[PDB]
Amino acid sequence: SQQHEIESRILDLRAMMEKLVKSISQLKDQQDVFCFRYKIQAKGKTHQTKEQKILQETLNELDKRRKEVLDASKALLGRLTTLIELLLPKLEEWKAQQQKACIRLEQLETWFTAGAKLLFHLRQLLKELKGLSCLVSYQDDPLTKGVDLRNAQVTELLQRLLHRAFVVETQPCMPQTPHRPLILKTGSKFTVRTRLLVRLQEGNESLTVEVSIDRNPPQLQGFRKFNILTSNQKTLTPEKGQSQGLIWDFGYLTLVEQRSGPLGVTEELHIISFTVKYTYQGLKQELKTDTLPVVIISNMNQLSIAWASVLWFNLLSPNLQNQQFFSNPPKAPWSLLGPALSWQFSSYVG
Amino acid sequence: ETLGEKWKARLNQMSALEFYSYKKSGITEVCREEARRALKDGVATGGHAVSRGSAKLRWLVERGYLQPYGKVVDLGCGRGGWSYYAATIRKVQEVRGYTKGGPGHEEPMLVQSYGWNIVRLKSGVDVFHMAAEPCDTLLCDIGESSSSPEVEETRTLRVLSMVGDWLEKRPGAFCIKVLCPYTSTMMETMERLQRRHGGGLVRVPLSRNSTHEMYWVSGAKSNIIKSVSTTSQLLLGRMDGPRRPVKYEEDVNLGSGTRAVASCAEAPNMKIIGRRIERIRNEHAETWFLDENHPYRTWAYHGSYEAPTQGSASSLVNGVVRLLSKPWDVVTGVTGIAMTDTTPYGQQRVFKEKVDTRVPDPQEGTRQVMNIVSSWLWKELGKRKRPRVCTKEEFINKVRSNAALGAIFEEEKEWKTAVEAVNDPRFWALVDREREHHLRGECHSCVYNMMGKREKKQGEFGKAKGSRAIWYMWLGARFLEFEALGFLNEDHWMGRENSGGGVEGLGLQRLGYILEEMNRAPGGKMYADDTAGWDTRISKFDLENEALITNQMEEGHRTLALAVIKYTYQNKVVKVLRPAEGGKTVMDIISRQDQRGSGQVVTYALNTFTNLVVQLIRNMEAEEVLEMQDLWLLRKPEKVTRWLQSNGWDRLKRMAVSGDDCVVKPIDDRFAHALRFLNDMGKVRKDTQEWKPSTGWSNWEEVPFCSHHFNKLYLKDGRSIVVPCRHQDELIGRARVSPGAGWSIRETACLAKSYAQMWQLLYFHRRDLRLMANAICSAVPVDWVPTGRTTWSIHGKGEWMTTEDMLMVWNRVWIEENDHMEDKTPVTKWTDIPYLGKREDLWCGSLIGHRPRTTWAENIKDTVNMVRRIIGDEEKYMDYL
Ligand SMILES: [Zn+2]
Ligand SMILES: [Zn+2]
Repeated sequence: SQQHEIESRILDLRAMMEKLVKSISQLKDQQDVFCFRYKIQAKGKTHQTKEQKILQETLNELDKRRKEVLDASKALLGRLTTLIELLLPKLEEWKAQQQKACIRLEQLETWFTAGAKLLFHLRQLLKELKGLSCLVSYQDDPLTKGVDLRNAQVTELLQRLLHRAFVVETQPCMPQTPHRPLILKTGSKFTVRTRLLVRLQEGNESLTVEVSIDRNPPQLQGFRKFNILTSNQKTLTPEKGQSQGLIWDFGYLTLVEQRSGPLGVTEELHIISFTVKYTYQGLKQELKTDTLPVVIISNMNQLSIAWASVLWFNLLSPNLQNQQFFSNPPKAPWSLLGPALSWQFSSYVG
Repeated sequence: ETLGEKWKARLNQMSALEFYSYKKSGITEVCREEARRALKDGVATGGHAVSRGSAKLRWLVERGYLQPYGKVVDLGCGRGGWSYYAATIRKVQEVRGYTKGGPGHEEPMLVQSYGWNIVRLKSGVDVFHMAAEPCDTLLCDIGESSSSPEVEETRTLRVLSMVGDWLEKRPGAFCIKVLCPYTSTMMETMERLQRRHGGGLVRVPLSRNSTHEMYWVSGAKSNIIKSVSTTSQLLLGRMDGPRRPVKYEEDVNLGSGTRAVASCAEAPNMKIIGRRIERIRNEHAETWFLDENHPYRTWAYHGSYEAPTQGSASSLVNGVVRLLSKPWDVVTGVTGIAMTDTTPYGQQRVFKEKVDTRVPDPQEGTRQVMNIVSSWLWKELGKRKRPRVCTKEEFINKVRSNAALGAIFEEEKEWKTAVEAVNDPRFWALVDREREHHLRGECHSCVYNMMGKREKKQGEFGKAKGSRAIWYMWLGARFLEFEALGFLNEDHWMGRENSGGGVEGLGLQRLGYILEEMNRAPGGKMYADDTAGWDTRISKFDLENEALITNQMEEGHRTLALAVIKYTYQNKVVKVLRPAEGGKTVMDIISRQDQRGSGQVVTYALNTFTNLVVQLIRNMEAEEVLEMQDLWLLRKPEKVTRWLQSNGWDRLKRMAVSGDDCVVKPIDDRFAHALRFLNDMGKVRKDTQEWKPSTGWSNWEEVPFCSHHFNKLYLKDGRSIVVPCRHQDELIGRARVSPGAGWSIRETACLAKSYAQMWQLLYFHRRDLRLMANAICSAVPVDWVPTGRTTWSIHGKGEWMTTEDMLMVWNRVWIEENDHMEDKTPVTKWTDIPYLGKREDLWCGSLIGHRPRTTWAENIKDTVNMVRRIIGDEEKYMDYL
């Protein structure tokens, strides 16, 4: 239903995209015979001999042609910006189920593939409407307001889309209990798998992604530490995002907590975010995205009240992506929690 | 300190999607995506312009703040849709549309919406320097936006200077646009014309968001600071908040037609028309009616009736030379002469533009000048020979070769083409019935029907009669033309060896020798006046003057020829297609005593006659034999019979005239300013005002006439060859056109080969048309026969229509039958025939040395192998390298 309509708009942008590619690909040559005629008629100083009237009409209808191609460029600007503005709530709602049900897709990988291919392609095409007048511009046309107004609007459009298109698929979890996420003992494995889910890449170099943990120690208790005694990154050559996709799993990494409040062991907060140095077509833009609130344990009995804590916010926390939890939540009406534990041991046996 | 400044504080200092997202948010729009694509297709109906603010005048004028009337002057017209909406008002009597145009602006367009005759929409004129003129309703709509707001306050000050200096008539009402109406300076500017002339401000409800345009209309009688203060509260009331979405609204429509106007018509003589009116009217009496909305001001409307769909502006493209020529797609000249029209829109618009033109009758002293040099001129050629007749078998065999191919009838045997239509007996019978009529005095079968073909670059874009309106008489009365008068067409009765003035009969290959031995005259330069609107400007006392050949004819021959010039020239009728409501192209019938046609074959006699008259008259003013004190009664017939019988033949020894054209060379330079008398007759010029003296050419190798500048070339032998020429674009775009009868692959192939041969003969010296030419010679089969019709002048010999090897044909016309070439030693290789010079051809529109031409000029056999696939490979071809 939804997928075929939005793919129909991916067909629309392919169609009008290639048609406008054609119209530029002829207007450059109409510019070329114009600069020849002016170039050699200007040569030769050896009235109104109709060469003035012809080159008048050549300038005039070249001018009108430039007006029309910018007008259809506006007609696809409104269309693809409506494509983006409707494209975003699918991303955040499927984010909402996507880590609503982690208690124990590539459609959008393709759509960010074609999305950024069309935006960067229209960008790079729009970068040289300059040189269709940088030979000789010489007219009071729409020539600068188009290239830089529309360059600017699509520049902030793909920078907001790059701003909100780097998410996480896989929450951290135990290697020992692969069914209980959001819980890592001091020394457990950072069982995560994210992705640069926008499938464009400069083929220049093998790029890396940095972690970033706990930007702000809050008012309540800036907790002790942990030092990741395993590494913090991997390296993706451009040949493998073309092969497997831009997968970023920082799994199996382990920590060491340093040494030397009514919230306790399973009530402390450590949110890890991820520094991404992203650049394509020269457009440099840094990306960072946080994670779900994860608790840290030290003992097997903390699994019980940790997991009751896990339901105790995962149904009981609107605007949940924040620091310093547990303080004043409301209690649990079990209207879905009953179905949730029903998923648990009625998933197990009867 | 004001309120509207923070549009330009916030909206300046903030981002792009807030401006774009705000700019469409919460504003009243009107649905327009249809006609932006519907009137793009080309429909001249829809009752609404491709504009925006016609809804603004809809809201305002319907709202009652404005009630225009009488004469209306528009300003900053753009697309002019303001004026189109103004046309619908049932008090408007004339609208002048005046605007700038030029590059970086928006040229007008010509949609036949309702009220079509009453527009006068003129581009070009800049109103920085325009004299103030009276009206009854005044409008202005020039508005540009800036960052710092005083920069556009400056423009508001200029335009209030322009309207404030304009409105000094004390007219009735107005509707003036104001850019920035939140200054005290505008209130001081306004309050004078409020205490005097009133009105005030109304915010247009359907303006865009991010501009504060308000219209000083002549209606808003408020205390102005209450109004400005109120809408200036609605400025910040409509400033920000949430993205309040778009309101839509239905678009304006009225329909089409043409509003009835006053008429300067002349009462005709109904006793030479009326039985044809009884023929069509008594033929179509149920469909017959009288449109009161006739757009007929100088002509004579006499009723109407309905009509079928006929005619088409869909004359397609030759695909062949399209598929042979790469860079002659990118230039707009080759597309500039693509498609003319025969549609009723086109006929009505060429009609309005340059047909319905009343002329003032010149003085009687000039009429005696006409009768003296006229009757002198007839008796001058009457001394040499006498009139004769001509016969039918001459006309069958004459139409066998090429003559006109004009296949449209009016009587009931409506067939395909004339060349079979000659093979009937019955049209001889009814032709002889009209000979019984005209030979007794009645007439039933002299009814013109024109088509209006004009040569437009792109549709509906500003051109009035770039090609002339062409009238059609039915073939049978074209034969009565032929037998009646067409001997002058036949036996050279105005050729150079008989009349001494005009070089018709000769083609277009020897004319440059005729001016080049006009080079040996003393005195003047090449004086090559051209005349704007020839056939439009021939008055009644020119063709009343023309009947003096009746003094020389045989008796019954005088009855038939005098009869037919009474029946088709002294009076005439046309029926005329006109678009109207619902696509019902209701066709009228129309009359005028006074103009000539353009399709009849005896018209060479009248025009080349008529301008040899007028330019003997101009040359005898150029010898100062006449003066401007000789206009009213007379001074001396003996001065002009003396100037003739000593001078006149010797003067017209030295000029060349065919059709309306002229090229003269007097012995003085006084000819350039002999202009008064001529404007009394009313034969105005082109690209020179009404009294400005003309411009000569001391050089002769580029003087223009019949759309050709002529060059002379020298051989490797050293042989003086005068060649014709014209600018490359306007011929290579003639082979691009397809007429509408070349439906096959074979018809377009042979017609394209006809262009190949014609260019191979005359236009060899350029680099381009040779490679084009022998290229498409290799493409079309050697087995085939080129037919068709390239040119349209009378100078088309039809010489290059043979299937013969073209070396022989060049060698014939351009060695053998040349008197003007002496040593007739024959050519061997036209490959070793050299060229015109490089830069001079570059003056004439070449693109040698350019990258495209060089590239596909390095691979051509493939390019013709494309079409040798596209046409069958069971043919016979030839190398051309
Ligand atoms: Zn007749
Ligand atoms: Zn030339």
